[PDB]
Amino acid sequence: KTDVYKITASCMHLGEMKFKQRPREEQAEADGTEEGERVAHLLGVNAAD
Amino acid sequence: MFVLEQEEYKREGIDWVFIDFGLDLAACIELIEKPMGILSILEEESMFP
Repeated sequence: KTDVYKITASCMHLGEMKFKQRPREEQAEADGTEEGERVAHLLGVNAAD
Repeated sequence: MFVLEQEEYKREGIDWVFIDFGLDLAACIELIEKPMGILSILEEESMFP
């Protein structure tokens, strides 16, 4: 019950990951964590990975 | 050990004044005036009897 909803709802969660322009190269890293954490936990994938 | 860590630091946008340490050796690996130089003369000439 919880598991199908856990995998289903991260697909709302993922589009929050707001990359920002840091023009020294253009390699952006995204401004936060919570955005992708609420993805990570519902999956149990290595949070550092 | 001095530079690469900083090449990301300067991009992060963190309060970090850059640290130069004055240890460079780039100007010997390839030729300033024409790329390779010696190798190209060395190669092209050899066939000339």
